[PDB]
Amino acid sequence: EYTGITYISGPLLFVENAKDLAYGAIVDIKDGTGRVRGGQVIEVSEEYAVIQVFEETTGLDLATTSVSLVEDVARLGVSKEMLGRRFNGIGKPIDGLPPITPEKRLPITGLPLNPVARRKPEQFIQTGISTIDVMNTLVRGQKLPIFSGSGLPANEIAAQIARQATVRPDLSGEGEKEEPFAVVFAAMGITQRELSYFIQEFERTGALSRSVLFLNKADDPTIERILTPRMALTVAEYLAFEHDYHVLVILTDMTNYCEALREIGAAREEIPGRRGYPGYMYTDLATIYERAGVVEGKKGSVTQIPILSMPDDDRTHPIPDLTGYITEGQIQLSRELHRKGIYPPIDPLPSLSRLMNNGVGKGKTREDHKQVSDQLYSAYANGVDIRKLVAIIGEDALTENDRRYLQFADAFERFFINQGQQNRSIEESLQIAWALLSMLPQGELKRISKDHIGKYY
Amino acid sequence: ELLVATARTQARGEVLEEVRRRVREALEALPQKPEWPEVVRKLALEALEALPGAKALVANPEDLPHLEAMARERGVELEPALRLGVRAVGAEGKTQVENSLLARMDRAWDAMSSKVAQALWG
Amino acid sequence: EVQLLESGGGLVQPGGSLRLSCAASGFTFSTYMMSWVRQAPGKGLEWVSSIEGSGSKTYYADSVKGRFTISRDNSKNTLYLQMNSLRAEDTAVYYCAKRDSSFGFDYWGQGTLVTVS
Amino acid sequence: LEAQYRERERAETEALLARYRERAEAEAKAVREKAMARLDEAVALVLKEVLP
Repeated sequence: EYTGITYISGPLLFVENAKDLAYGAIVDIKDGTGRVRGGQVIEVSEEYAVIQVFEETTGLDLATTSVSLVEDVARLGVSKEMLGRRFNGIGKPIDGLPPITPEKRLPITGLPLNPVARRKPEQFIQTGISTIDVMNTLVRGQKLPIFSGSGLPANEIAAQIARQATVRPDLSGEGEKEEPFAVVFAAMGITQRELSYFIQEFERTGALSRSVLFLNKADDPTIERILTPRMALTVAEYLAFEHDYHVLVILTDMTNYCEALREIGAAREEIPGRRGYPGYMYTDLATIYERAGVVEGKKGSVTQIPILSMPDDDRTHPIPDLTGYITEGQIQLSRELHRKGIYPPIDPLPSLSRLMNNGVGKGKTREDHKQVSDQLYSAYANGVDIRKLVAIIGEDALTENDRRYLQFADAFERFFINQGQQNRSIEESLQIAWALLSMLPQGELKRISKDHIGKYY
Repeated sequence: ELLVATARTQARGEVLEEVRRRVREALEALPQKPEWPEVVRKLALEALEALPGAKALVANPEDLPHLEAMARERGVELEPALRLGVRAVGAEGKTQVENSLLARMDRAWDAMSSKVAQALWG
Repeated sequence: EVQLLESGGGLVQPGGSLRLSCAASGFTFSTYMMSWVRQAPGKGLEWVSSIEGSGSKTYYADSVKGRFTISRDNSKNTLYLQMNSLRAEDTAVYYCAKRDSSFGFDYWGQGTLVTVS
Repeated sequence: LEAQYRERERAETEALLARYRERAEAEAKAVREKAMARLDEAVALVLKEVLP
């Protein structure tokens, strides 16, 4: 128990008599509040070290300080059976019963997955929202952040994806219902309502005996907002890959993440370099997102669904910045369809998609929405855009042609994008879609083929 | 499935805590078994081989006949009031790396929780 | 019933060597710590040596250190004491403690007499 | 019609739980007894690796 402080302020401490510590090492410590906290040796020094405590200092005298190298690397006990159990960012189960015995004690830092070991997926799922399963096509081993503004809901929409997440039985040409489907959760900062709101929709889901919850609250330390992410994903790696189950991971409150990221950003030595946020931010959002992917030789998968909550509707803001680039195919929510009462309020007009004829829309993914996706785009556009152009050109001025454009706007959006407690299968989507498309005569419907038209007449 | 899982854990706990009970009984009579001189030197060994210089060694005076070899190796032994551990205090300053049995018992589910369980259960 | 049978006693010259054996039955031999205790004629009980269930830990009295080796064969249910560099003060009935629940003497053999002369 | 469907289901979703509770409890006992006769063996394993 090494004594001798030099700097204490926040969850970053410095204490001397050290050089026996390694990068990424579990120590313990003593405080004047008569409690034993944690510490990750994030940085190491000549005769001191930088420690990162797993709790906020609210008391620490300089008479009583301690350091005890527990282990050289830093780890968490992880075992096969831990499904049905709830957890927190510390890593203690919050159930009330003795903590389970590991099989492996895997690092919490994370081991990256080989880009060679993956291969293009092609087995799609029902999200119970039409719009996704047509336009972007949410497949296993793929990310798809759901961008959410501040003053906008984030919770509401998320719940819809959790109780209506389900593989196709052979609508894609196969199922994966033959292997158990399960879900993983981990919240990074939640209040009083968001706590209970999530739990009561998991009883709707009927899953609370086959899910692993790593809930981090805001009454819980602020340092565990960036520990918990990595931590959670290692219990994904263990159960998808090495025990062959298709595990859905759902990460929310990646703005409360970013609060904690900022802290270390400037309070440590390192200087800001991403327009007032850190420059080692990249790595912090790489190590997180890049783990996930269907591996070729494994049956099972980690399907990650990021749910942002980013400050306002800026796009220069750090969060949507890096996140955009990282993910392949994206989904957005706005305030155009949230003034109309349409839950979810997905808007794909500014949104973008990069996988929809890239191993998806072809393959064991149906080709019957292949040309539909391409068509819906330029068709939905004709809509939204001219709603603006009308208020300049005239006040009600629209020509024979443009009249039709705007006619297909109000309609498509209402029917289609209001799902919520309503599930639509691959077939149910396309039928309805084509009947709103009959509002435009042939010549704007060039992109759909001769077959398609009649197909879903 | 949850009422099955929970009940197994409660029983499983009873077995883990019960091995600790048995191991702590051993510890109370550990100086009474004659392997006590072999235990104290290897714990005092690791304390000095590490970072400390061994400017002082602190064990009980009734563990002093069993660590008088190491009185003459490094420093002098003056009490933990345990009779179950050995502090050593470095010359790099305050330092202090303490190898106590209590700590290691306690950490025997904090670093080899797997080993014991496999032998218990499989 | 716990049954313990010492063998290998008798007469040794000073500086000589002897090996005591003790057979065990009536219990699961490998899960128990085992000891040797001796008694000189008309004198008290002196602890000689101890060995863990697995054989991984051994313990010796200061009077016998370097000269005596305790060992066990868990497939044969046999405990051994190898004794080298014998002297007249090692003349005793050697009892086999079989078996120490953790450290104490729960059961005793019938003893084997070693005479060093 | 709802009235006579509900009370059918309810009376099986108690019994089913009840039967599972008797297995649960007994399999709690079945993990105890396997360990408790290989208990001394564990304790030898703990002892050997706390003395360094």
